[PDB]
Amino acid sequence: LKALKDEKEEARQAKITMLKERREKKEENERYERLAAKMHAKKVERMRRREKRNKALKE
Amino acid sequence: SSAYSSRFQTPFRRRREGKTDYYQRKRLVTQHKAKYNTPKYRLVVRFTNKDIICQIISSTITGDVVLAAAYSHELPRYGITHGLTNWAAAYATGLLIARRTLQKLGLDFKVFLDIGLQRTTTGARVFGALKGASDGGLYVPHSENRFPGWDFETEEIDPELLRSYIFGGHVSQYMEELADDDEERFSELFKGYLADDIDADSLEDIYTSAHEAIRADPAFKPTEKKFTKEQYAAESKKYRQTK
Amino acid sequence: QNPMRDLKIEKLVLNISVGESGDRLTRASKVLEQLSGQTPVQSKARYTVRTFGIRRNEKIAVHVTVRGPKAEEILERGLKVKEYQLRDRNFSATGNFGFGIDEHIDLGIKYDPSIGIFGMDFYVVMNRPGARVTRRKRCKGTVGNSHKTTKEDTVSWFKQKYDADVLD
Amino acid sequence: HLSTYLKVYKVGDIVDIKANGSIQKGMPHKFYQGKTGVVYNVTKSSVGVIINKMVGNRYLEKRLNLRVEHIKHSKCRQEFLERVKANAAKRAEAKAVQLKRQPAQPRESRIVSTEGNVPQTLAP
RNA sequence: GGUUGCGGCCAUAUCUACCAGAAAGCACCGUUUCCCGUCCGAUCAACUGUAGUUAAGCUGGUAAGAGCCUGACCGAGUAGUGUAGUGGGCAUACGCGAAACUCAGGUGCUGCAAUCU
RNA sequence: GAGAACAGAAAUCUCCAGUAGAACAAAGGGUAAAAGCCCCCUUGAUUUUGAUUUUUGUGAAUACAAACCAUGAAAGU
Repeated sequence: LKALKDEKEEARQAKITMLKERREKKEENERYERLAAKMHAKKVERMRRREKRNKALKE
Repeated sequence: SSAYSSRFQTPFRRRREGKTDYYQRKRLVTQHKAKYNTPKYRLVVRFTNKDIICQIISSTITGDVVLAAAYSHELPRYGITHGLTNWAAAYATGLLIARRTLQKLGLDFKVFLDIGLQRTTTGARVFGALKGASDGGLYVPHSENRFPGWDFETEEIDPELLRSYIFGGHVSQYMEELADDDEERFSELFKGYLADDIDADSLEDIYTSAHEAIRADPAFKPTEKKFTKEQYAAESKKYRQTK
Repeated sequence: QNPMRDLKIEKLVLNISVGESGDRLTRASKVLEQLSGQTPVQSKARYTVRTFGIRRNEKIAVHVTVRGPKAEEILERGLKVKEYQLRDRNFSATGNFGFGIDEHIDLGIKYDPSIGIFGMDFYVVMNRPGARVTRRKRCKGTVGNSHKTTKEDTVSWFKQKYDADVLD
Repeated sequence: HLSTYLKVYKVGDIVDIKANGSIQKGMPHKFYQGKTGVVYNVTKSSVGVIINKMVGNRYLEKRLNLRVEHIKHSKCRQEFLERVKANAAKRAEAKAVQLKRQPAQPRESRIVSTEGNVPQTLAP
């Protein structure tokens, strides 16, 4: 019994680990892209602050 | 990116290529529709390099249909090898398709011009084809405004000027000026014309030529079609990829 | 190999951004007009700034565009002022390049204190045959990657004709 | 969608109302949506449609005009007409039946074989 | 079979990267007296297809790619839900019955006319 | 985003990306060779005859024909 259940659960754990590895690679590069975009956005809104720019009227 | 691609909304294929304008197309094709079938006929003129196209189209959910179609490559049979894309040549093609359609309907009807994407300008070859067709006798609505020689400074028109344009007067006077001023550009731009040694009165007579010829037989003497379907197909499949 | 994939000059735009609007603009007007042969274009201000000392719709610059042999002729007579020595920069990513000159009198035109002195910015756009696909109306498209201009190709063309240097 | 204009609508035809957001003109009738009415007259620009609207406990008759963009042909009577034509054919064949419809009947006797399908016994 | 023109359905067609395209055409491309318009024959207008090019565009294949579409004895007869009971302290009985996700597969199909080794 | 003398985060110029993230009387629908900006011409925001929905009172919007008109080469509006 201990022989049988451990190869079956081991194969299933292999499937689990492949799923997890894949999802984490994808979300990792996604997170890197979003983080660089966030930093770029922060840097541009840093210099836009020097502009007076009442956003309302039309100037 | 993924989100931008997903939220993207593609236009129609015929629009993604710069080929049609549905804004104009609906105003054309849409009928009164109190009258039910009443198919609306439109003459479609198109200019590519080296060749002109003039067709008469009805459109339907099958997608459309071509009852009559002519091109400028037919005019060598009618008496002109040269200048197929010019104003007079498109005028001749329009007269050709008009007499053709009037022959097939047997009357000697009402067709609406399609401009395409070409700009509406005074002295345009689309309006030359218009005048050819109206020549032919199909009643198309139009105004004398956009024919060439329309003095923009007032509401008048000189018929002799567009008569000269029909006969090919601008190309002829440019030939004369470039000839008696130079021969480099002349030999470059008029090699066939130079080998032929054609006149101004000459070329007007040739256009009269071709006019009477299309009035004689507009019945679409078709091409000879050497090397029938399977030859073309197999030779093209030699160079067509496959998965 | 390059039978048609060459790198001709397309056009040069010469621009004069003035601190003030008026007869100074008209004089810069006249300068570019006499340099080109044709009539230039007056550009207004987009919005008010109040630190550069201007306001909306104030006619604060004048510029002109030139195409043809005239463009590269004027380009060479202007680059004589910069004595054929640009920088690693002054070349865009997409394959264009420009510079700026003070004392416009350093190309042919004399002092003439009638009017004064102006500086101007040259910018020069490069291409090959086939740019019409993104400029026409019917049939509009875009150009492939292999045929795209680039800083490297332009810099090589420049270390070639005009026989210049990069200076860093 | 240009196929929403090459659509003949003769007096008598039945159509559903489903107005699309893409045309601000003639957006009709907030609750006339997914409701069916036959066409009484047609002009340019236009089609007539009548609907039996109930108020209290009587069906009164509301006639209306709509742009062609919102209306749509109804497939309500497809099986009705198919069955009518098939009934004509079957009546001709009889003249040479239960052409009426019938609900799902109890399935009849049959035989189930065991050639390669031996029954597989099992448990929870 | 290839291509051009007009279209229908509107990503199975779109995006990204690379490659191939005999012939046909299409396209870049050559010129600016007139019709015309441009700050600027770059666009638009006109002329000859002559000087010349498949480089580009366009067409087609390719990617354990993105997306888009289809299907699943995929999820699952699960969740949820209508009805009954002196059933327990949520199951049972007769019934109805999903979706997301996951997995797999695919990557434009066509109408009219004309034309080509 | 890259790039150009004075000129910098914002003055003017050029190129690339950019399904709308802009504008159309502030988190929303609809609109991209437009329903947006600029340009050309006009002032149909005009009279007569009836029809429909909102609503018995009107008004509002809606389609519908005849005329005078504008517009575009035209379809048509």
